Amino acid sequence: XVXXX
Repeated sequence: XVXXX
């Protein structure tokens, strides 16, 4: 967290 957490 869409950084890819």
